[PDB]
Amino acid sequence: LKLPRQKVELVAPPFVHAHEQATKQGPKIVEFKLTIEEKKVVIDEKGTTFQAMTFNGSMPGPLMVVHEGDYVETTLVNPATNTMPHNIDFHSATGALGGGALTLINPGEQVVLRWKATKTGVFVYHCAPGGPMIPWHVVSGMNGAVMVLPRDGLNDGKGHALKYDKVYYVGEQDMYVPRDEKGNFKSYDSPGEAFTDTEEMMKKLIPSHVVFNGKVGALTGKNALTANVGENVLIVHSQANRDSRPHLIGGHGDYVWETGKFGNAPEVGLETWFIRGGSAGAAMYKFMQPGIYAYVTHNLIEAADLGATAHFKVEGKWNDDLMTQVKAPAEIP
Amino acid sequence: LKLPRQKVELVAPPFVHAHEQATKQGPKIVEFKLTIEEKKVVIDEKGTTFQAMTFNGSMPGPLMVVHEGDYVETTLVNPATNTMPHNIDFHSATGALGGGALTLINPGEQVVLRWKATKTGVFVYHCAPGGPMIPWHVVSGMNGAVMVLPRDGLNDGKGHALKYDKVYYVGEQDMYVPRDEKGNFKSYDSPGEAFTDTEEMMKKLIPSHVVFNGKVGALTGKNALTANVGENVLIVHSQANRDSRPHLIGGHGDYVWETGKFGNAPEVGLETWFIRGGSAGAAMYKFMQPGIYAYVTHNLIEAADLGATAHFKVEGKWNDDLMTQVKAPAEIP
Amino acid sequence: LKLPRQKVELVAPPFVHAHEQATKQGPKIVEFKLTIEEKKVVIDEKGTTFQAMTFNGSMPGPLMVVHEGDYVETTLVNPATNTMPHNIDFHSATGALGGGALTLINPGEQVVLRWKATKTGVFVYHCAPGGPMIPWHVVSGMNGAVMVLPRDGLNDGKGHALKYDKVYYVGEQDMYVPRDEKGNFKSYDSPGEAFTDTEEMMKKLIPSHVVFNGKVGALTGKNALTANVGENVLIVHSQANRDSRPHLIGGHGDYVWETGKFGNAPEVGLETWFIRGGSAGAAMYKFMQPGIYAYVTHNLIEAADLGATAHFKVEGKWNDDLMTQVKAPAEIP
Ligand SMILES: OC[C@H]1O[C@](O)(CO)[C@@H](O)[C@@H]1O
Ligand SMILES: OC[C@H]1O[C@](O)(CO)[C@@H](O)[C@@H]1O
Ligand SMILES: OC[C@H]1O[C@](O)(CO)[C@@H](O)[C@@H]1O
Ligand SMILES: [Cu+2]
Ligand SMILES: [Cu+2]
Ligand SMILES: [Cu+2]
Ligand SMILES: [Cu+2]
Ligand SMILES: [Cu+2]
Ligand SMILES: [Cu+2]
Repeated sequence: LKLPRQKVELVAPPFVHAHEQATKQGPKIVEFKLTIEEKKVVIDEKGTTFQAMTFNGSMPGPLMVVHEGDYVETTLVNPATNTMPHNIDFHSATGALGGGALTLINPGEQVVLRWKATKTGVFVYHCAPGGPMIPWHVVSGMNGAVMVLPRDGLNDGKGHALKYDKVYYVGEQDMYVPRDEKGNFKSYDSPGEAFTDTEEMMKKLIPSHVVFNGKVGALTGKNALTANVGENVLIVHSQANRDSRPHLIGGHGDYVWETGKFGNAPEVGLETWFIRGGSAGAAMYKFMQPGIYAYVTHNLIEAADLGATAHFKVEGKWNDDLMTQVKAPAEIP
Repeated sequence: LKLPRQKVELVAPPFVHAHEQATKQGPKIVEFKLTIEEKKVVIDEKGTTFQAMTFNGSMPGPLMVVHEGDYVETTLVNPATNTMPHNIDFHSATGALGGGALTLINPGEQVVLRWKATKTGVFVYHCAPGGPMIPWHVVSGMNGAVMVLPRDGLNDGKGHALKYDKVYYVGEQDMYVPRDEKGNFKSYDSPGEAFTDTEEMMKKLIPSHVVFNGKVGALTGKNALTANVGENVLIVHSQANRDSRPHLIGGHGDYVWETGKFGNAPEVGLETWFIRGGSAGAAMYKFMQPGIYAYVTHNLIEAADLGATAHFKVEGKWNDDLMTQVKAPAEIP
Repeated sequence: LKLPRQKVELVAPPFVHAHEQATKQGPKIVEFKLTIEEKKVVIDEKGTTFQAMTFNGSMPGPLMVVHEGDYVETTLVNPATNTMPHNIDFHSATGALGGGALTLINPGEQVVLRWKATKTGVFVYHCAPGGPMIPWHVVSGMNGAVMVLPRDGLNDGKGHALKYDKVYYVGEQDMYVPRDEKGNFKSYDSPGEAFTDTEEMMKKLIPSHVVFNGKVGALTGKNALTANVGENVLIVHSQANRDSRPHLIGGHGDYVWETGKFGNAPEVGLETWFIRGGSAGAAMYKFMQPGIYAYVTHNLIEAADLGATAHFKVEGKWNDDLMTQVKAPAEIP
């Protein structure tokens, strides 16, 4: 394959490596490296720990961005410091179980897979070693997403360009942390040691935690997402194992691809959209009002109580036409 | 804001206050009042009780209907006879967490919020005080919906008007009533007293009851929904916290906006549609056959066993072309 | 009704009786017979048993295929060897609870129902005797699907014919098998004897098993689905009670009707789609690569651990342009 090669420096979520939307480039081989890391992490503000398994150290794995007709060449590395075999499956790719059947690597090995980006949209990628290990590796954190843009950029299905000013990637993770008899979350010395209890819980289908970017509160405070009034923000949302229903509290989805695929026109003016487990979707919104927004899954129990809330802090001028407090709280006459 | 003012007399669900579909009116300030009521109610035919919190005394809160570009001015009242702070968040509105950040009122207070109806469709509204109180107030009943109609009324996305002969609002409520050791549902003296047990159950994500209009069997018997053969009925369905899959048993969704937003064309000829938790959707059907219909969520366990069944009683002439019993039950030859 | 009559020989899933896509035939009365069978079956590779209730002996019931405007005349037979009353409800039909209100038959009886196929798409049919029996009969296996094709065959919504080379019907079944105190699955002597424990479990909303074609591994091994590179395969997927999220691992949904209704254009290029509980949907894919594929629900816990995995074995030539292993696993430099 005699095409130009381009390296990408991946960046940790929720940020997204620099890329063009519309491009004059033709097909290239776009080179990415993912290095697997198994590690024990803290997942909530109480100090609960979790045996995570990750691409590039993060949950989710980083967003990869290419254009239709590019070839995506990934070097997947499984250092000898890990304990388990791993692989990678791209929902964007055609053949060999998405790549999984060509990428199984033991600790100490690496592999190089190339796939042609023939389908546009946002797509999940995840580890899938085989059998019961498939769900376990995924719900341990081994999932991310790839975006395959049209070469002319995004459009509204009516002939008009949609151009985003910035993009964020929100990866949602269902986590299954068992409890002891008295009701405290358990801690484990290794992923292998966590497996039996964790699988028992998994099969009951109810997560203990549902988080964005790997942790309760990850996308809040210093790490809130940001925008200004007038900016059009693309929010890519993935969930590799379990459904979600994103909602921007105080905003909308102006243009939404909930099934995540750019060969389809977006829907307009949504309140809440739906990410099928095993997929990525995307929503664009032009901010109109300053202040704090919450970005949630709109099962509010999961949002407020299990971890699945992000914030935006938005700068700009308040628009009293759109909303105003006519009378502040006062005693009832 | 120098626009005409129009008061609306809200009516309890499943009915909907009188309104125009297509209108020659221009933008107005449309005035609504919602008075919060915390109250213990009965939710099933066994006499199980429930610590409800409501807008205007009902579950769901009443449907508000306006047109695109109207300004919706709501007086939210929290009488001193209530125990908790409350607010209101409109998914139809832009800014301040949908209004929640401008409407927090203690018992004995009221507040007046105005928002411009810039997005068409059906939308959830709900209380959202902050933090863990958000899901608790919602699943205690503090949710309803608003419909923002195009000024030209509804259309099919192909240039033709859809006009409904009547509209009903079905609000679905997931309820979390704990049980005692021997397995009976518990009763509580106050919402505050119900909170700890109720939150514990909430986080396990499985409701004890899933009801329409606040109670098992609410929309049956004397209170069945009604229609005649030839009538086009709009059914607005909301679920502020948890997914649902509406289905009209013996009918269809002729025109369905499952994501609920009129800037999108409806889908046609559905059997079952999907209401994302945190949203409202809408379906229109022209009745063709008389008799009883059931309107359900098509998780039939929730429909038949947890409470989520309504009936329609339809008058008119049976159509043997559409369906006929060729041979009544008989012994097998 | 003076139309020609045509008998169909039904075939067991996942196969589909022979039919035309586009046809020059006009409306006919298409005759089907379904014979109910209650039977104890094995549902997993451990030998767990299950009190099934079936149409024609299979889970799912067989796929019925007709064209728009046909009249579907079904003889439903409930032999005296069964223990319970049964009926049939077609989501494709108009009136009488889909037919259920006209087809209730005791053991030893049969009934003949005709309905006009006025809505195109794939649709669930299921038993629905009344009250709590409704979910129980459905989740015991009493559900299948019917496909109502346009007379001109399928199209892409842009004026082009879609023609499938073969069709498979994947019926997904949520099953609720209780466990004893020590944690083993229970066995029962009759459906009636299984009812109390099974209903208790049902109302908690978590299945023990989620299977395709009635059993873990049913659509694997000798019974894997098959295709060749270049073949366009239609996959009809139904779920009468509970949501699913189909995904073809290593492939896509080239054209997908997730809500299942052919009056709507398909979506294109999906990774994962969504079958609402109480519905059928359909996806077409043209295979591009040989080898094994897994067809799953993409809650991977349900796929890998609860039973919901099928395989395709695909013959043909590997396409190194679409995907290639650039470097096989090797030691990290
Ligand atoms: O935005 C994508 C959509 O836009 C169009 O190109 C033009 O309407 C469609 O063919 C496609 O589905
Ligand atoms: O019904 C709403 C839909 O109808 C149209 O106005 C005409 O096709 C579209 O632009 C819109 O999405
Ligand atoms: O494929 C079905 C779709 O195709 C059309 O006939 C042509 O665009 C539409 O009217 C219909 O919704
Ligand atoms: Cu792995
Ligand atoms: Cu996958
Ligand atoms: Cu409240
Ligand atoms: Cu909300
Ligand atoms: Cu039955
Ligand atoms: Cu049904």
